[PDB]
Amino acid sequence: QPRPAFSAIRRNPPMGGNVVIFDTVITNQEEPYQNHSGRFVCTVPGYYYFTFQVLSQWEICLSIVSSSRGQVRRSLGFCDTTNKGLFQVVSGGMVLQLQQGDQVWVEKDPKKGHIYQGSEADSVFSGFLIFPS
Amino acid sequence: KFQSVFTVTRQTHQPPAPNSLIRFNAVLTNPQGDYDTSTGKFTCKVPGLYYFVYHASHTANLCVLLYRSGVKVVTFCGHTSKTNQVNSGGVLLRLQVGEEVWLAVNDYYDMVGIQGSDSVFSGFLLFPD
Amino acid sequence: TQKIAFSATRTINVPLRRDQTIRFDHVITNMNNNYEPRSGKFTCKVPGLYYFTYHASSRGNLCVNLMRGRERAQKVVTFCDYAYNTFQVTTGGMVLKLEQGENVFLQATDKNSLLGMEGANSIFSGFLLFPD
Repeated sequence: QPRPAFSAIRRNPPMGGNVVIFDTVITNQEEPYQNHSGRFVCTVPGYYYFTFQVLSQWEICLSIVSSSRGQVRRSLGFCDTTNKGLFQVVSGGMVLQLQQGDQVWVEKDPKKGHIYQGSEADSVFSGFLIFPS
Repeated sequence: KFQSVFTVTRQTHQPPAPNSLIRFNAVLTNPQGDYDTSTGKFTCKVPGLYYFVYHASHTANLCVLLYRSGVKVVTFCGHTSKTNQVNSGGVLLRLQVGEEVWLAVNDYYDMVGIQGSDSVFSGFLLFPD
Repeated sequence: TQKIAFSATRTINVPLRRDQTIRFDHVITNMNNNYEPRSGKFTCKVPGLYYFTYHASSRGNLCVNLMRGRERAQKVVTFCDYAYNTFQVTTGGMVLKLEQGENVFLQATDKNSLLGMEGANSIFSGFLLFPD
């Protein structure tokens, strides 16, 4: 029986590109999430919940993006632009109906993409199947 | 279906009226049509335990209230001046057939996100009964 | 059929001390009664995958530790969200695989500005995704 569900956090992330990589896995049931690339891969078609809570100190815009057949499918954005140098958690989430092979990831805005790096607090990216289709 | 899911979004640059129900006019997914965009309300077809969560972008003060069947369940307020933040809330509720769930604002009503910051409401059936 | 889910708010009007378990005393939902409103801890009966989440209203700086464990609790993550002379709402979340007897709760820190009242709620929720 399918039990795809993951949570991954940031600690020693490989930097570069607009994809936010959550390098440190906390949970990865059925291993749908790739900690090297920051991508979730759909094996079981169905409806999934995806959500993030990401720590910034300056400006951050984030989007949950997906692909089907390699075609990028841009979506909703969520921003914190307080820009005072103090911890702010930006959050977002949505249900995604996914087909087999579909990929899901978090992208930052290139002009607004400060993510806290350090040990004081955490940024998290999670997802789970709601039901198969 | 014997399931229930929705993610609806608010696609407009004018914020809600003060002390009013928040309409989410745009659908990302809503296969059972449980959320109604013309009324702004979710209505339960399939009874059981539901998770409800929203993420709301705002550039001024914002309180979001979740209502179940005429009753305020939870309120979450974020205060901001000019710059953009995200107001978040959520709750697990065991619902009977025909029960209504919706979000509202009070005197703090701003949902004008900057370019690239959006507002989303989601709900899903977890345990049918 | 194991239907396990809980949502509880904090209405207790008492400041938090460092390393104190954050109690959410008012239960909205508690199917299977695996959450204890007296302590603020969820205790696993049915092993498997759970999603845990919370939203905290605050008036200044807040850091919370999400804790797991049977006999000795250890922190999984810490969530910090700061506010300077303003009101905020923040959130954290985690998918956890749980063994029987393990508890999950939120733990206060140095930064303990947390509101629990009508018009500014702090809620703690969790639910079973899949059993083992």
